[PDB]
Amino acid sequence: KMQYFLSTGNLVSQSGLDLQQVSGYTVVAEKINFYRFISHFRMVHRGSFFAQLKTTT
DNA sequence: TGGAGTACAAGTGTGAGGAAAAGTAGTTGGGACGAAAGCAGTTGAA
Repeated sequence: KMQYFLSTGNLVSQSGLDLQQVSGYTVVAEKINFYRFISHFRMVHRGSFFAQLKTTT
């Protein structure tokens, strides 16, 4: 079940964590060059809830 | 100066033992990209 989280990114939880989305939690570490690869690890994301908003604040 | 009993061995049927590497007997491990807008016929009660 932990592999299913890491294979899809879908968060199945009977509680619901304190988080506001249920998907996209894991990405593919690409190796097309090293700059692509090292910058997956310095990358941070605001949340997928904010990708659907029309406000640019 | 003949017979009555008799242990030592030559000699004859019954089954019972011996073994192994093939198979099979019960437990445990393990298999399984969507929280969009002004708007309209029906439809709320006045």
